[PDB]
Amino acid sequence: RDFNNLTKGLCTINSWHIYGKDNAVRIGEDSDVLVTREPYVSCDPDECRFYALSQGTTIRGKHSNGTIHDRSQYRALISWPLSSPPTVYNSRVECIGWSSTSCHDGKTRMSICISGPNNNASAVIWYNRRPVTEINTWARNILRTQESECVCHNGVCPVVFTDGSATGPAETRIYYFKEGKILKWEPLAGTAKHIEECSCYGERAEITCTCRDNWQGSNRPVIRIDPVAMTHTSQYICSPVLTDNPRPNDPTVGKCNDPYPGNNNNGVKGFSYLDGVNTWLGRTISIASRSGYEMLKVPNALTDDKSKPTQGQTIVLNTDWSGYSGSFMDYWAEGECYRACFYVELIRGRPKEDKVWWTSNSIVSMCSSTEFLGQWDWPDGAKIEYFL
Amino acid sequence: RDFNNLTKGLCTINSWHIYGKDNAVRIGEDSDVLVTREPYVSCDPDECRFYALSQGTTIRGKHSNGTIHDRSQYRALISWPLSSPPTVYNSRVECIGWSSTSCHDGKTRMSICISGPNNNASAVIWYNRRPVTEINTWARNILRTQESECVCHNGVCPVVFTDGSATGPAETRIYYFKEGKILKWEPLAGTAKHIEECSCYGERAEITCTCRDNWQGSNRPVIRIDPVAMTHTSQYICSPVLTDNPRPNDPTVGKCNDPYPGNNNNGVKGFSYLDGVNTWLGRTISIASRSGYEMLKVPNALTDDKSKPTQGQTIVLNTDWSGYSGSFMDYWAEGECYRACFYVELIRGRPKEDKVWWTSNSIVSMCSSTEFLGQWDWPDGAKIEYFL
Amino acid sequence: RDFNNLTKGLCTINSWHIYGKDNAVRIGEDSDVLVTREPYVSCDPDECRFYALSQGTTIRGKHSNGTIHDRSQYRALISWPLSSPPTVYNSRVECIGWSSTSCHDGKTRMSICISGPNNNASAVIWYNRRPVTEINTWARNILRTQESECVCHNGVCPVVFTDGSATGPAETRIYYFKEGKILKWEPLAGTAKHIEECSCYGERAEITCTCRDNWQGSNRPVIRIDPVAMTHTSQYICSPVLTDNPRPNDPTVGKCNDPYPGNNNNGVKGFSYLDGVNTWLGRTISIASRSGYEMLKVPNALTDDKSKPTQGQTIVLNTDWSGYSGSFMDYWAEGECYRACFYVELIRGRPKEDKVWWTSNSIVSMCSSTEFLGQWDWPDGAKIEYFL
Amino acid sequence: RDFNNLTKGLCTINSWHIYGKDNAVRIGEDSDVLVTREPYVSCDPDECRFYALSQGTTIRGKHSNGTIHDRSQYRALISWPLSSPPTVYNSRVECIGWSSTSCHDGKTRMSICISGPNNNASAVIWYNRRPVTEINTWARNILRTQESECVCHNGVCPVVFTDGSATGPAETRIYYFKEGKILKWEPLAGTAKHIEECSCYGERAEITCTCRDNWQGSNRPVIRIDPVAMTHTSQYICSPVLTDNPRPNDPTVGKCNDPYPGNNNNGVKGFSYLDGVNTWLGRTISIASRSGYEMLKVPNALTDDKSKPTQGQTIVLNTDWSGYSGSFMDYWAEGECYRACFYVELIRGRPKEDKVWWTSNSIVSMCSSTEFLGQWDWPDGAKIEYFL
Ligand SMILES: *[C@@H]1O[C@H](CO)[C@@H](O[C@@H]2O[C@H](CO)[C@@H](O[C@@H]3O[C@H](CO)[C@@H](O)[C@H](O[C@H]4O[C@H](CO)[C@@H](O)[C@H](O)[C@@H]4O[C@H]4O[C@H](CO)[C@@H](O)[C@H](O)[C@@H]4O[C@H]4O[C@H](CO)[C@@H](O)[C@H](O)[C@@H]4O)[C@@H]3O)[C@H](O)[C@H]2NC(C)=O)[C@H](O)[C@H]1NC(C)=O
Ligand SMILES: *[C@@H]1O[C@H](CO)[C@@H](O[C@@H]2O[C@H](CO)[C@@H](O[C@@H]3O[C@H](CO)[C@@H](O)[C@H](O[C@H]4O[C@H](CO)[C@@H](O)[C@H](O)[C@@H]4O[C@H]4O[C@H](CO)[C@@H](O)[C@H](O)[C@@H]4O[C@H]4O[C@H](CO)[C@@H](O)[C@H](O)[C@@H]4O)[C@@H]3O)[C@H](O)[C@H]2NC(C)=O)[C@H](O)[C@H]1NC(C)=O
Ligand SMILES: *[C@@H]1O[C@H](CO)[C@@H](O[C@@H]2O[C@H](CO)[C@@H](O[C@@H]3O[C@H](CO)[C@@H](O)[C@H](O[C@H]4O[C@H](CO)[C@@H](O)[C@H](O)[C@@H]4O[C@H]4O[C@H](CO)[C@@H](O)[C@H](O)[C@@H]4O[C@H]4O[C@H](CO)[C@@H](O)[C@H](O)[C@@H]4O)[C@@H]3O)[C@H](O)[C@H]2NC(C)=O)[C@H](O)[C@H]1NC(C)=O
Ligand SMILES: *[C@@H]1O[C@H](CO)[C@@H](O[C@@H]2O[C@H](CO)[C@@H](O[C@@H]3O[C@H](CO)[C@@H](O)[C@H](O[C@H]4O[C@H](CO)[C@@H](O)[C@H](O)[C@@H]4O[C@H]4O[C@H](CO)[C@@H](O)[C@H](O)[C@@H]4O[C@H]4O[C@H](CO)[C@@H](O)[C@H](O)[C@@H]4O)[C@@H]3O)[C@H](O)[C@H]2NC(C)=O)[C@H](O)[C@H]1NC(C)=O
Ligand SMILES: CCCN(CCc1ccccc1)C(=O)[C@@H]1OC(C(=O)O)=C[C@H](N)[C@H]1NC(C)=O
Ligand SMILES: CCCN(CCc1ccccc1)C(=O)[C@@H]1OC(C(=O)O)=C[C@H](N)[C@H]1NC(C)=O
Ligand SMILES: CCCN(CCc1ccccc1)C(=O)[C@@H]1OC(C(=O)O)=C[C@H](N)[C@H]1NC(C)=O
Ligand SMILES: CCCN(CCc1ccccc1)C(=O)[C@@H]1OC(C(=O)O)=C[C@H](N)[C@H]1NC(C)=O
Ligand SMILES: *[C@@H]1O[C@H](CO)[C@@H](O)[C@H](O)[C@H]1NC(C)=O
Ligand SMILES: *[C@@H]1O[C@H](CO)[C@@H](O)[C@H](O)[C@H]1NC(C)=O
Ligand SMILES: *[C@@H]1O[C@H](CO)[C@@H](O)[C@H](O)[C@H]1NC(C)=O
Ligand SMILES: *[C@@H]1O[C@H](CO)[C@@H](O)[C@H](O)[C@H]1NC(C)=O
Ligand SMILES: *[C@@H]1O[C@H](CO)[C@@H](O)[C@H](O)[C@H]1NC(C)=O
Ligand SMILES: *[C@@H]1O[C@H](CO)[C@@H](O)[C@H](O)[C@H]1NC(C)=O
Ligand SMILES: [Ca+2]
Ligand SMILES: [Ca+2]
Ligand SMILES: [Ca+2]
Ligand SMILES: [Ca+2]
Repeated sequence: RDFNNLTKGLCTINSWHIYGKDNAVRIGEDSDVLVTREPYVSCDPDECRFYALSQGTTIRGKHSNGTIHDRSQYRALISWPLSSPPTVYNSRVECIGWSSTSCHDGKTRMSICISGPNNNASAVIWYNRRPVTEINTWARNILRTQESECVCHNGVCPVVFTDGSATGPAETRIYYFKEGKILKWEPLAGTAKHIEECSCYGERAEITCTCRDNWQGSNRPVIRIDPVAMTHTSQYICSPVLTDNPRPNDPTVGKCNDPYPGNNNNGVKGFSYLDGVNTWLGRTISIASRSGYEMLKVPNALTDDKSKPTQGQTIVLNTDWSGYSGSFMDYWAEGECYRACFYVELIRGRPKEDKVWWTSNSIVSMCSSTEFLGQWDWPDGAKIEYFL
Repeated sequence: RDFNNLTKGLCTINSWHIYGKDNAVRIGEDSDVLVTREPYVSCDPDECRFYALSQGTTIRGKHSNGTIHDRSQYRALISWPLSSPPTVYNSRVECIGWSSTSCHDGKTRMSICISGPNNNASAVIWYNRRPVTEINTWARNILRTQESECVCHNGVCPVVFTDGSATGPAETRIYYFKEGKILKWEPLAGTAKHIEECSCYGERAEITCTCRDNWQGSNRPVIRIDPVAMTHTSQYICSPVLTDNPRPNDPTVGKCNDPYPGNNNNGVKGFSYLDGVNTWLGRTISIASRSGYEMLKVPNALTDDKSKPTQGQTIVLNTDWSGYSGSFMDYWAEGECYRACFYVELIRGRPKEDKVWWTSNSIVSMCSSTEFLGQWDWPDGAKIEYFL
Repeated sequence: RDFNNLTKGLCTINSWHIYGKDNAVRIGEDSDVLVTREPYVSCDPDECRFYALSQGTTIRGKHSNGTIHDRSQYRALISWPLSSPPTVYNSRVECIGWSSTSCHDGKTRMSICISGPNNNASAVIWYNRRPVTEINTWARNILRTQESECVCHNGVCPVVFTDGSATGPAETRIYYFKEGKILKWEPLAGTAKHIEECSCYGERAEITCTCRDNWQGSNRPVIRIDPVAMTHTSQYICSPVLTDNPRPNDPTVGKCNDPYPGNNNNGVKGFSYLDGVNTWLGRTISIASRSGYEMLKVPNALTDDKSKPTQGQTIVLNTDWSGYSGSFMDYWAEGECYRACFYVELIRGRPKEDKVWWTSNSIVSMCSSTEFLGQWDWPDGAKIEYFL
Repeated sequence: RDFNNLTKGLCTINSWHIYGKDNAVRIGEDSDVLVTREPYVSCDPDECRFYALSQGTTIRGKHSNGTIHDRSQYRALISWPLSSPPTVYNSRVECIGWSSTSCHDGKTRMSICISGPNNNASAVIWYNRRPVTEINTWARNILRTQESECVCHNGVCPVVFTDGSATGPAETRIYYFKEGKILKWEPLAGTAKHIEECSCYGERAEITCTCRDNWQGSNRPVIRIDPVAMTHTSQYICSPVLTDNPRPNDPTVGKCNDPYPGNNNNGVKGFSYLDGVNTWLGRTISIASRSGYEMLKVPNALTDDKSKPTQGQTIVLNTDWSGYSGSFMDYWAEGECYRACFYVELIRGRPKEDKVWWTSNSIVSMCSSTEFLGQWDWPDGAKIEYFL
């Protein structure tokens, strides 16, 4: 009908309830399930769907061998019904590529896939299921994007891309699209030193993205975007509760405008909801590997450099594998406020479970409740020995 | 369009005709069929569908091992087209959980799934395919619900939950929802001593639920609900024709307000249509196990403590397995009265058939006819030796 | 929109062109294809579909063993997209039973399935996908129907049933339904001595059915029905070109009102288009088994007892298996006249091919052309040795 | 809504971006994928789909043995969602045949399939999914057509057929259809000596087809059609950059009205976009086999007999297999001009890869960009050793 506008604020998050779970690897042990990674969730005005980058083979298929590799010509952004597994028969291909983002602006959906050699990649923006705009690599070193949904406001959907080194200063740009066309683009501003895989959400006409400093920070960079003025700024989450992975142990005081040193050249896509006292951070439990997952209420994490948790909820136990995590919200749900949601990628196979030759994942997603619900852990559930 | 109102009374039930049957286990022997249990049937204004709690694996899949277990993080309420089997590719996930109920109010469908640890479970009410309300456990001992459809009247859909001991007094509540929000809730009233898995239907602005006293009764408790006044009362079916399982042999006189003693701490979800002389009870043929299934016309069973059958129809022979059974009706069918219907879960595998390591089921459902149709038996049809 | 009326006459049939073919057995050798038999084709105002009675198992599945049996509780009328195979995932169940018919009246579709023991069978009429009317067996000996589509005119859809002996006089009735309700029923009139599996079509407000005299006739009985007056009459096709199977060799002169003697207690469902000089009969090539299939133009076959073919077209070579065949037409196609169509069931497995333990079929269907198209043969195409 | 009119001209083609890729053979190694060949892509006003001629068996199925054969009764034109593989469950059959073309005129789609013995083949034209017109063979030697989409203008959709010798003069006709009926047909005019498998596109009320001279030309014939006047003319592409296969090495000067001699009785379906300086030719890299694929910008190739490439883009490396290629465009995309697109069939199996007994393909398709995008190669991706 009409372009969606971010007119509400977030609901109070007192706990998280189970939203969707696909049990993809359990089911894929004996069904035609596609090998995937880098999944996310994204809603249209009438339906919410699971998304991920397919590897172009089933798990049980012989071509699953080698799916630890990130970029190839056999990957594609696919979407499928909520809580179903990504099967060969119920999956819709959005575009061809090895990096992506996608969002509905209220009228229709824009999907962006990037493909190519490391030094000659290109992004093709699809709108209403047709290619509309194409952007060629500007730094010649793996043009890449969010790996989770973008957000729009009155037709304008900002998207964060990064081109260049994964372990040094790189060239990050914020593009502002409207109906698939580029309205404008900015170079990154503010104090964030490196940006990768931003996880975004919007409320009260402002867009907040929590990204990943793959270079030196263990605290996460944040990009606040103004989709009307088409401007932005960046900094790091101030809290000592560190959310990247691998990372050092939490200190007593964090940093607001500099990376917190400790681990270099590594990380994991993550997110956060930054809303004053209504602030919740997500992180792996393990400081060493992508293992376990918990949500921690850390009042004013963004600005208070000594903020510590006042409440929490375990999502995945530290004995189970986790992986990427990002934000999304059903901006079209009935109600007075936006209900915050998130997904966690549960990676199985290589590199941790080396008995199999593949790497794939299942998904678990939750949404906030104003109630204080009891907690449960939500692991992948597959038994690797069944695949040997 | 508009909220459905229970304006008709039941049609005369002179016999039962075959409505739907999925042959899930026969077909699943060589197709990607999901392992399920606790199925039911539920209609929308334009289509009737099969529902059940998936175990998150196919029957032939290696993860089918162990599906005798009731609660895990891999279960989900799924729905699929009438008479089709629950396959990985044609199944729609309604919500994540190990206990459920669902009903269409005329405008849209409300689905409720409960998940969690035994001591910290929670129910999340979905309406129009979005989470709306969440209720946390109140007795800390397996919050659970109907396992068959709820019923609505003018927007109000009562749902019966039980939290606490399965073998002692517990805390049962009747919630009255309208568009996913709680309008009110009551503690159980009347003489029923224990309530579990209520099977409900509605006619002439009143809702009747036949439940299961898992503690001491072999006669079944009934809850009559008034969805306008939002009040209810309870008692037991008076008839000596006992319908729980396991149960003692039928006596010559039954009890109206007390459990009929004999078997303790066990039972099976069942139902009945209580309509004066137009009364039919369903029960397993075996008094010892969930074996066989028959419908018996027992005039005034609800109130006459010496009522005995005047007619009957065998649905499943006593040599074949049965299981749960519940009521539903297509409240949107053309016609002068509501046609009573029911389904029977045909459980295969553990515990009775221990040669396989899984537990699953198929479904058979019938609806009433005003004609006196000839009868046939409707067993599952799968040959277990084919799975060894 | 509105009830369809048979306002046109048939187009001139100068040859037959390929309409649809599913290659079900070839494909089912390595796909989840359902075992079927007794197929047919039937159109709705916006789509034409393949129909058949499923055996409730896939071909490669272990339960395929024994599917030579006609009646069981695992059969169901299913429909699926034109030229696709009947797979577990793309098949829609219409009703449960081992004998059926179905037709669209212009507003919606009526489907009828019969199920039960041989002596207590019953038909349940579904209209707009809901059960509406039920008819119990009247002769207590396998109540059965057409096995191909019925035809409607202004809301009224006559259906021919037979109850009683398959090899003696039986009780055949013509029911006239309108919106699933019985308007009236007649006992068979005219000179036909036995009626089974009628194949019907309609033109210029009249319905013609070519059936099967399983008792003594090798010439086929015809029932002409007047759907407005709700009356009918019957006779046999006069031509010496015999179309039942097994049958004697063609004589020089046929019979109009008596069965042509020769083979007793056997036959095959077949059809014909009887339209003066525009008359075409279908028959197996073999007089001994269901082998081969050809269409022969026999001017005035219905009334001329010495009529012989003036043109023909081979559909299936005599070295390939055939089986049932029936008529249907897309009454909603654009055009000045109705294009005659037909399907042939290509049976594979038992009894002829005894190396496998199953019996199933694929379908080939053609429609008339006013052109004189070249011919090709259309066999099933599967290699039985691949299933051993 | 209304008939589509070719009112725009082509967009400037500065490079090609990835549009769709199905990875059919990789996926089919462990999924129910149909064996195909002769694929193409074609759009409707609201969706673009992949098309191909199925062989009526899956790749892993035993009937895949022998699919190197072109014509049989088990082939059918099928369509399926863009970038999905042609699976048994997501594929829609358009018509039965071993040669085809299809196009949407703006209101609905016309599909044409040809089937039959070599000497008695016939084409049946379907419009709005119903058979409408039938054409019988005129030269009695494999009546055949485009193998890629046709194009329409104001209701009129010309289609090029060829009947007769594949290695001598034959009888080629251009039929002009409107709503499935023949408005008129012409014998081929101009200087083209032989025509096979034309690849067409339209812009500014004119239709251009690049075909294949299977007899003596290594330069390609072009047919320009005027869909309003219903007339046409033909010639050869003048450029020395030869695009058929197998072919001689490029000379310094080409021929405009005669076949360029060198290879006889062979070729491959190909295409080109002829638009003055905005001209791009597609060709296999290898001059000997269907190996590799590249696009070359050759300004004024159609008329300049010494034109050579000024830019290029490799699509498939010469170490990977290619095959047929053709044109299509989404005539319903938003925008000021038509974006040129094309697909390449990536053939795997026989005859080149003789270790397997089947022949099948996957598809890669690209569309033009006004940007100068970096390039990547897009091979099939399957490992044949996995099928042994
Ligand atoms: C029924 O359900 C309810 C609702 O869920 C249950 O109640 C909830 O119970 C939760 C579990 O206790 C509770 O969460 C906890 O909340 C406290 C604040 O009150 C919070 O501090 C906890 O978080 C710390 O603890 C967990 C491990 O327990 C850590 O994994 C987490 O990271 C937090 O500690 C780490 O960081 C802190 C800040 O930097 C450090 O001070 C601390 O030392 C620790 O650091 C080490 O570990 C880090 C992680 O590996 C590492 O990075 C660092 O370097 C150090 O090595 C936790 O969130 C909920 O608040 C509570 N909710 C409610 C409403 O009550 C109830 O139990 C259930 N009922 C039953 C019968 O079970
Ligand atoms: C064509 O189709 C028609 C239509 O279906 C057929 O006609 C129908 O035939 C039915 C079968 O005879 C008939 O049903 C019976 O109806 C009578 C009342 O008329 C009813 O009493 C029967 O029910 C008792 O019998 C069955 C076993 O036969 C029991 O399983 C059932 O539970 C009932 O008995 C038990 O409970 C009674 C009440 O408490 C006790 O008095 C009795 O002893 C027995 O108790 C023991 O068994 C219990 C069950 O295990 C146990 O819990 C208890 O502790 C005791 O151990 C049955 O419903 C239909 O009424 C009739 N319908 C019509 C319209 O006529 C016809 O046969 C078919 N035609 C052909 C040729 O076959
Ligand atoms: C390109 O395509 C065109 C178009 O299709 C081809 O032209 C067509 O060619 C057809 C084949 O010749 C031709 O069909 C024949 O038409 C004649 C009438 O003109 C018709 O009589 C033929 O039918 C008899 O013959 C076939 C076997 O050839 C039998 O199977 C059939 O049943 C008919 O014979 C049987 O019944 C008769 C009547 O009772 C008996 O007189 C006769 O003896 C025979 O009886 C025995 O066999 C019976 C069957 O088993 C059995 O029941 C009985 O007891 C006896 O044992 C046939 O239909 C088309 O008319 C013609 N169409 C056109 C427009 O020309 C052309 O060849 C193709 N081009 C090329 C190069 O091939
Ligand atoms: C990032 O991406 C960009 C964008 O793609 C890259 O830049 C592009 O790089 C392309 C590759 O160099 C370049 O394409 C080439 O363009 C030139 C014109 O400038 C064109 O001549 C090239 O085509 C010839 O060369 C290829 C092999 O290189 C041949 O396969 C092709 O057929 C052409 O040569 C053949 O035909 C000619 C004409 O007849 C003959 O003169 C020539 O000898 C040759 O003939 C033989 O081979 C034939 C084929 O087998 C055979 O039939 C014949 O008989 C003879 O045996 C090629 O298209 C793009 O123009 C350029 N694009 C842009 C915008 O710059 C950049 O490299 C990437 N960045 C990085 C870091 O890699
Ligand atoms: C830092 C995150 C993105 N990068 C670095 C890409 C890069 C490598 C080398 C040089 C420059 C850039 C990653 O490797 C991501 O890592 C991970 C990962 O699990 O950490 C998976 C992503 N599939 C991958 N992204 C891409 C495009 O390959
Ligand atoms: C009495 C019916 C519900 N209960 C008891 C739950 C309970 C156990 C122990 C203590 C308290 C409560 C059951 O076990 C039901 O039994 C059966 C059953 O077949 O009898 C299957 C149901 N899947 C299960 N329900 C749940 C939630 O697990
Ligand atoms: C004559 C056609 C219908 N009959 C006879 C049914 C009957 C048997 C014995 C006594 C009375 C009636 C058939 O056997 C048909 O035969 C055949 C067949 O291939 O000849 C298949 C049909 N599936 C079957 N119909 C039914 C209902 O079983
Ligand atoms: C020249 C292209 C079409 N022909 C020649 C048909 C023909 C043969 C012999 C005599 C006359 C005509 C082809 O063989 C095409 O070749 C090829 C091919 O890969 O070259 C595949 C096509 N499936 C096939 N077309 C048909 C209809 O069979
Ligand atoms: C969003 O705001 C714009 C004007 O700023 C308005 O035209 C549009 O309809 C609004 N969207 C909705 C969904 O109301
Ligand atoms: C149900 O009754 C309410 C008023 O009590 C009415 O507004 C509604 O339309 C009724 N529903 C239908 C389906 O008529
Ligand atoms: C069929 O005829 C009836 C009246 O006899 C008419 O009301 C109906 O609309 C007609 N059907 C169509 C499709 O015109
Ligand atoms: C099929 O069943 C029969 C009888 O039930 C048995 O002897 C036969 O061996 C079975 N065939 C196969 C392949 O299992
Ligand atoms: C195409 O042109 C015809 C008239 O020449 C017109 O009637 C039709 O609507 C046009 N099509 C569109 C899509 O405008
Ligand atoms: C395929 O068929 C040929 C000839 O029909 C046969 O020799 C060959 O072995 C078959 N190949 C396989 C793998 O079955
Ligand atoms: Ca980091
Ligand atoms: Ca009990
Ligand atoms: Ca006979
Ligand atoms: Ca050539």
